[PDB]
Amino acid sequence: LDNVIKQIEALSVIVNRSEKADDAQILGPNTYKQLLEHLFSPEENVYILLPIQAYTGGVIDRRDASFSNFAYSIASKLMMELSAATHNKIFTDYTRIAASALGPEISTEGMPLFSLIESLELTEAETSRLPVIQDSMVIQKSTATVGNAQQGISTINIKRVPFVGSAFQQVIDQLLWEYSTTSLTTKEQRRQRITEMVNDRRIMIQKLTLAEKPQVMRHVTTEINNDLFFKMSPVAQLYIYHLDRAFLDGVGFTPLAEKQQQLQLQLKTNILTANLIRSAINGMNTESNLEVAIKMMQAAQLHRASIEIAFPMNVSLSPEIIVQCFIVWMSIPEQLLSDRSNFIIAAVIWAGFSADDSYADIMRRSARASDRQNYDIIKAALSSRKFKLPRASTTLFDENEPVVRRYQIGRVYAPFPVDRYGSPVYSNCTKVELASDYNAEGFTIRKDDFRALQAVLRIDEDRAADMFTTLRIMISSIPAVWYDAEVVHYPHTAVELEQLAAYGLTGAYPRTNHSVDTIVKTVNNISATYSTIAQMLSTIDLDPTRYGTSESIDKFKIAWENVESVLNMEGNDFVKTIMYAYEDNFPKKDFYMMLKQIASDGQGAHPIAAAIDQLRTIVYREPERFGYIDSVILTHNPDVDTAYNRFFHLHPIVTNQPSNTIKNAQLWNEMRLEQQVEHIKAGPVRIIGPFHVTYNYLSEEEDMPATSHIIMKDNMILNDHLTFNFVKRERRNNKKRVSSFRYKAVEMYVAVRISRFQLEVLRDLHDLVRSRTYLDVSKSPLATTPIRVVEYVR
Amino acid sequence: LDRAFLDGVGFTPLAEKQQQLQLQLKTNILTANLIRSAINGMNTESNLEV
Amino acid sequence: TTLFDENEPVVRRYQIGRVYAPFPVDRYGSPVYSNCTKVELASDYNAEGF
Amino acid sequence: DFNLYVSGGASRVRNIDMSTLPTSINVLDHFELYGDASMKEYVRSGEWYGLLREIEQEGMTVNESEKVFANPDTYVLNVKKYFLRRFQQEIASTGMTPLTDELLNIMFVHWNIIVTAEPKLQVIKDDLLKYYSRYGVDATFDYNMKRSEMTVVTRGHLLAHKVLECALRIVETIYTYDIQDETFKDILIDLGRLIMRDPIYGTTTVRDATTVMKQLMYTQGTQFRRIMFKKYDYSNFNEKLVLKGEQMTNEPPTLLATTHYEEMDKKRIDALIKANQRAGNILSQSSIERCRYTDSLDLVGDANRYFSALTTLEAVAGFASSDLLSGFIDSNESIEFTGTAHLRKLLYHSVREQITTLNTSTVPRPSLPKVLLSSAKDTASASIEPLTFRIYKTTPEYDGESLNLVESTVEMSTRQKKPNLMKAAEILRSTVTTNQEMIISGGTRAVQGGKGARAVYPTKQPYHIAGSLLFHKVDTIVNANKKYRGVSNKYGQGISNAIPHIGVPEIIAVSSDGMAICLALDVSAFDVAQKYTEADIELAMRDGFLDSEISMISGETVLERMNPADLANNLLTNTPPRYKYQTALGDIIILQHDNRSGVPWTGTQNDLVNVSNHHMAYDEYKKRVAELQRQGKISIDVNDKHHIVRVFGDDSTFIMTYDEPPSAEEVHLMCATFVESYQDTAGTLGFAINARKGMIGRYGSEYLKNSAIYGNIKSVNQVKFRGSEKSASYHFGVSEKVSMIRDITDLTITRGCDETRKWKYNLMMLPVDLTTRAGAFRMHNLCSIMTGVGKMYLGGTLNNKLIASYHGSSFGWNFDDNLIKTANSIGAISDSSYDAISTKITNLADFKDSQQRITRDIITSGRLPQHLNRYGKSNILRHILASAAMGPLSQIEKNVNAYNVVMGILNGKLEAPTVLERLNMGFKYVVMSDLKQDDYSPYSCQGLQYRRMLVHWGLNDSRITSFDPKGKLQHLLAKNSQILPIHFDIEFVYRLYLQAGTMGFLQVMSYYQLPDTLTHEMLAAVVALELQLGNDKYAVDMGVYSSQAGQIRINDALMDSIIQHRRGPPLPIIDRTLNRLLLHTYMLMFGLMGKSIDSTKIDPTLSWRAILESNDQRIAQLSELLTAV
Repeated sequence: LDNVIKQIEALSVIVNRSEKADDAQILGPNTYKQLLEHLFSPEENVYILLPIQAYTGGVIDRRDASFSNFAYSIASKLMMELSAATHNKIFTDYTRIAASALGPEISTEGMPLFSLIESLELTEAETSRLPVIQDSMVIQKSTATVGNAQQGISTINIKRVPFVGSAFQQVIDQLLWEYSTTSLTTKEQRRQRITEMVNDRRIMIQKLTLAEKPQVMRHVTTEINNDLFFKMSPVAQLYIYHLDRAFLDGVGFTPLAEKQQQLQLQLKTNILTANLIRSAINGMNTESNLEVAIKMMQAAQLHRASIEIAFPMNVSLSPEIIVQCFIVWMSIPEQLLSDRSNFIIAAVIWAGFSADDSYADIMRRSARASDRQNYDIIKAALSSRKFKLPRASTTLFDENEPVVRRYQIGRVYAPFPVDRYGSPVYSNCTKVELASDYNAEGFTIRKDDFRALQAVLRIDEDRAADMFTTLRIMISSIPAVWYDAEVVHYPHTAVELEQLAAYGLTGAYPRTNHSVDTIVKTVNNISATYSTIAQMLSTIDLDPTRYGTSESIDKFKIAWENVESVLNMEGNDFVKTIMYAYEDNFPKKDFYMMLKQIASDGQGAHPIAAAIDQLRTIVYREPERFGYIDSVILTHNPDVDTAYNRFFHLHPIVTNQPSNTIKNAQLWNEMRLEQQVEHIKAGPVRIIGPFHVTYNYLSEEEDMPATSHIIMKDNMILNDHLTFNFVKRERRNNKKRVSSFRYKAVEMYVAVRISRFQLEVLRDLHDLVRSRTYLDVSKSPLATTPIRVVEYVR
Repeated sequence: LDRAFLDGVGFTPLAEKQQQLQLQLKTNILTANLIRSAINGMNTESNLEV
Repeated sequence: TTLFDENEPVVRRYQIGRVYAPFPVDRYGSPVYSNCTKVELASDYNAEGF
Repeated sequence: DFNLYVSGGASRVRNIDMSTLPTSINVLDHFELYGDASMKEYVRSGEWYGLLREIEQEGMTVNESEKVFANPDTYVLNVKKYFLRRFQQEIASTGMTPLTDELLNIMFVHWNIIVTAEPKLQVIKDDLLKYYSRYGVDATFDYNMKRSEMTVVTRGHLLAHKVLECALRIVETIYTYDIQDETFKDILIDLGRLIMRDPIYGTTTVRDATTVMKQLMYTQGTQFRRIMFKKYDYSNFNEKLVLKGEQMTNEPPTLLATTHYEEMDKKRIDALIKANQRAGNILSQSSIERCRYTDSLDLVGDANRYFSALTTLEAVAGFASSDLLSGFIDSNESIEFTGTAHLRKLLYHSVREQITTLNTSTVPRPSLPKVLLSSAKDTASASIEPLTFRIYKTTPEYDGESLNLVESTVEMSTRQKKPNLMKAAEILRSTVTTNQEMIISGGTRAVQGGKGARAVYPTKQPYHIAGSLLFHKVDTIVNANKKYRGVSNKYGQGISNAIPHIGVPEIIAVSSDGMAICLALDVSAFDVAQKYTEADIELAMRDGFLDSEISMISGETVLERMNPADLANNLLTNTPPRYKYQTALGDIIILQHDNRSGVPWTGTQNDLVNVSNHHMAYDEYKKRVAELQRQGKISIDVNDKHHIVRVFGDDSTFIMTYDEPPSAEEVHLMCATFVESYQDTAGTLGFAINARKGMIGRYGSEYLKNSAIYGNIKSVNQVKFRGSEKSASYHFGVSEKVSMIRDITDLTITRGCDETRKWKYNLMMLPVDLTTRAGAFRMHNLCSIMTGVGKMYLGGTLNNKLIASYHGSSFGWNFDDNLIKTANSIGAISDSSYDAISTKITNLADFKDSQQRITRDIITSGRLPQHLNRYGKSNILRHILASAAMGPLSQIEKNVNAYNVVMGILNGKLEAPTVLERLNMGFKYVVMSDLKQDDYSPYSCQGLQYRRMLVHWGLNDSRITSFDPKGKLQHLLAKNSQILPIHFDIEFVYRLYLQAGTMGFLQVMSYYQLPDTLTHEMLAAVVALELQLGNDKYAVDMGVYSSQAGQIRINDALMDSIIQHRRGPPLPIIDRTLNRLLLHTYMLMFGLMGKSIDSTKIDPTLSWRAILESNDQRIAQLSELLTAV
């Protein structure tokens, strides 16, 4: 029942906040994690590495008991957990000993070799082999190549240090090393690419010291060039309009009173005599100058969004209409108006100077399809030796401001008829001579009134510096490829005649107080927020077959969810508002299709997409380490396989050939009592569905009788965890025969057993060492303080 | 049968439509744009029968 | 609008038929128009006085 | 630490004695604890204290809130001080005359005059005399004119004064209204004797009975005399109505309350018996028998006066109020939210859409320097915060010649709104407009009828300034005044309201036409009701200004350094401030979420919300009506075509038209359906509608205090100058008294009162009033003085000033006008007493802040400072500092002028002929014929002759063509914006003309960059204004209409036709507006006598002299230009 209103923040504040932090340029040191091993030995020269569960997650598919889904879920969740530990880190730190006048630098990276004496009960003969193992694990150095063709081809130095542990540990470490070091590069290549990208000699980049050249830095997967901005064209007009709206906070118009006073001094008529030109401009105000200035700038940038004037007349004319049309003709350049507007004002002008033609007939005969030719032939008639009315024009300015940016710029028209000198520019000639007066259904204009009108519409000649600084900051901050974008929202290019006339009479120009860096930062933010969604689509959704371009509109709600979620991530607010404001002209479907095309063209999906696929194979290979197994077997009077008795005194492992297997659980659970007894009477019965199994290894000193396999309450229901019990055979007691009493005295008539099991045995202690790779910070140190331009030297 | 099975109807209210119309068409007052005036006088409570 | 003959299989006893869509939208979300789209016209609506 | 909340029992103080049981000290525990029943025992309320104190001895936090509550000591108060304080903020007593003069003057010297006509009035004198004789002494009226304010001081009784007030207003009302029927003045006397005993609480007790009596008042009738008008197009707001004829009809009006007749009869009878039971046993059987007489009347003869007369008796006691705390407690309790979020979304979307369509426009927005000086002009009672470090009154004032003349100086500060334009330096620059639990002072107002206490929430200057800029473009279109089928039509905010025929034409028409019905539902406390939807409507207001605005948010907090869009984020952010007002036994603060009051947009918000829920109610009312139609009730073929909703702030109306008029019971069914639809669809979110509260029904519509039945307007009058509130009429000048003495009574006669008896009673105190005090110098003006202001006793209520003045040469009357001129015009010396800048300077950046483009530099446009320095572009603020402070020393300039007016009659001064009659204006060859002689007029309460005049010429229209120079130049000034300089208003033009004659006015303004034609036109308007009547601070400020003269069509449309066409050149405007005004006055007088003029020649032998004037006048204007002096 209570609400608190939230005050909105300015665009500049959001842009500044988005660049504050959360950037992937600077790395940091890291070290590998150790996984539990619990190794032991039954007798001489044999050592066992018992697999121990390393990740307790994973959850059973209750539908269809699909096997691929379970493994994919486990692998994906474990990967998302692992990738949160190496976010911006590379493995460099490790535990060495020394290198001093003794054998070279040796390593102690796995568990200490000293503890193996207690953990494995070595004898006096094998103890002598431990010092040579410790003294034989030297460190080897090598090199690797990183960087693609788009970036540079750098070389880095890597170590390869031995350690003691399990093979699964080694493969996990190798996978982590592969995943962590994608898209690496050196400073000495980043600098070269940057100076290549910035072709301006006035800007010079900080030179690198000799100790910083081989430093290692992380770069983006794919650079952002003009190609990404070129595919923005279907919606570029809205972005351009809003960018102009957000950075044009004021207008430098001269007040109307001074213009009235200047006109009064020029007119030769008496103060008491009434004249319509003087009395018409008095009904004007400059309060809509900012909007018209923004629209004029937009029309200057894009040559398709020409200004379309909306007039308040249908057939007849009025004294204000004529003078406003003349002001527009003599002040507003023709390159910023549509063909229809040019023809309309030209016809209004020509209706009075013509001997016989009128207004209504000159509009009723012509057709709007081919008005350009009519405008051209009328303009020629006004540039003959009988009539000479100058028409305001403009030219192209290529002035560029020095700033760091990634995209090319181009030429734009200027929103005023000036040519960098106070004198204005006209298409035909700078003279006003006419054969006769102006008359059209009354409203005569005297001969010299036009000459007086020309003398007041001149630019102040003083504000030129301010009149050009804004054009400077606007030319060199809008990508050139957007200049061919169409118009998607008509109201952004429609002004009324009175507003345009008032704008042209005072000679207003756009003005600004911001700098150039803010606008380019905003453009970079736009590009970043598009690239984020592009790679998300390319890594989650991109799929050719299976519901492509022909699917029910019902499915679109599912697809739009991810894009909507990404568009609300505290820093993408610029695009989100544009989307939710102009939905009706650019609906969601075409936006989604454009994003699909952008992602399909070319885009690095993610380092994790291949990582999960590579990890799924490891998940398939070793089930025990991930705490699951399939195809448990139920039987009574089982038998041992006599192939694992060498390692365990007694084990849940059997070798019976199954019969009449059950499809999956919850069918054996509810089948019936004394109906499943017939199944077990005929022989072993196998349950296929995967389970969440945990193993417990115990010595021959105690027991852990969990044994919750089968619960009898008017049925034979399977459990959900199925914990099993092993007993280790050790050198302390290996010639003793266990009576096999506690195993069966705690179980029931029906026994639950396991068909297959995996363990690794070793014959020599030398085989207990594996390898990992590092970064060798001594020769290729991690980088800090990324490349910057020089300014504030002190 | 159609009357007994089509229990309810789904429709956006007129306020939303007027809002979107003004957003899609920016016209200054004192110009007699009869599209706005005519639509501004409608009611939509007769939707089930239609 | 166009005909539409997609149905959910279910056991019945009588015949089934095709019905016109009272919705101007197609199955894939694109609007259906009889002659042409992107309304454009090179004149103004000149009624008697409106 | 404690405060008293009382509702219903004693919310208004009543007549109690300070000596029966004063009970010097009392324990408050005797009553009850409002919040919790369990925590009320006073013993536990003391043993808790004991235990907590013993714990505190060991050492404890002992939270003061919990500790001191348990102390039984705190519940102590003295009843006498409480009652005195309650009385001294509740009842106001300013009036115009002290009552001790009115008491004996109307009851012991002129009583024979009163009794000889109405004998029923002896009972009032009987009651008063017995009341004085029985107790005695306690009756007290010692007035304390300590500084300038009269404050009564109670002794024996608290409401003894109001008792006398009511006793005198009863005889005042009975005498002035010429009731010509029996048992009606009776029932008035019984109602009066009921309000006698309890003067304030009894007013509210009988308010129910009186309002429910006014509700029906005409149902059981036999003839009605329907008034017929031309068809009116409800759609176009600008449409006007013309009268066409009458017809007699027996059909009773089909209003509401026919369904709920018993529910209201029982309610009023219970109210009356409740009043009587505590009263002196006034034979309730007579009351119950007689109250049923009020609805057995008819709209013929002199029965129309009765409805107007009944309301006047309702406000017998004057300007009482109610406790503020109690009202702020209950008004925030009777509000329910329970409803759906869909309705909230509908409200939000409707408001946002409606703001967007209005903000986008081409109307210009005034700059900050202009808007600052517009705020001072507003002088909102909430906005005013005068502050002056020290304005030393070192004025040498002449003193009473009791024995010797004395000259003395005494300092005095403020006494007028001081804009703190000196502190504008800070306000224009650093000043953040955001609210964070700050505290501001709160003021209260009082109303007639004793309905309750109205609270005003003043806002700080930055908020008012910023707000005006944000809504200037919405407010202008809403108050277009001239709008034609525009989307704005819905809003009626812009109306004259001063007269009913022009201001609210639709209601009168809807009341006579039988093919339409009117829905005049009214709501409960609307401002408080929005406290649950403010978060949504304010949010809609905020984002409605984000679109349709080209500027974007940039986040600034300093005024003038912000975009139009920026203001919205900062201003419309909810979080209202806290308000501190003074009450009895303490001062309380509160926090109101809602539309607030002094907010720079309260009317816009109220009309936006009112027009929003109306659409949602109509939407579902249509569904309910369609449901009834499919079943057999309202029947088919009864379908409306056009429905129009008109909103003016809180109040609103609903008009629906039909092709076939539904029968009587159909109207009841549909009205009941609508009122049930609104109460659940548009009342589930706080609003509350009652069918018994508004004149819902057919054949009669009721707008704000103006209602019309069968084409007969039933205005409510209820204006009381004799007992006004927040005034110092007892210390006013003779000029202000004579201006107020003539116009309030004119309104009283216009809205229904006999011209003879009202003016007879007024004339019985003209000597007793208008007694100026001049230091042992007392005057007593007689009836002659009213001629000078422009009133003829033998004539009607018409401003016959000029015609009198021309003939005011032989028959006296040449003295009084000079007397009022010497009482007023010499204040021009006060105007000529300009105060220079001396003691302080400050940032003084203001002079740089306000500037206007110039032609004759700053050392030209008038070589001599005689008309140059006083209106200097550079001196703009120098001038307005003095031109904003006349009153604070004009009140004592009147006091010194009180010496001069006596000295005029002491010496040979005065008695000189005027200057107006020197100029010779007149006509020749006038054609004159009989008036129409028929009486059908929509204003049935007025006299017979005035009705005869109205039918002959018809209703006045357009309220502009008729000159009325008070408002003509104001309309011209309003239409002239965007070319005007910074400082301009009616006051400036009038004072400039008065100071500089007809030369300097044109001289100064012809160099201030304004075109000549319209300046000359409004100069003609202002000289017409100055010749229509004298100065009068009340008359020039705001302004007052001639009423009868504005409701009769004598505008320039037909006045041009009356004047015969001239052959010569077009006459100048300096004299055309004079001779046509003379013709207008002549037309208004002969008609009262019974004849009309249809032709008139200009007497061109006088017209040539008039065309000669400009010949040599334009020459003077241009010749002084020819020399660069």
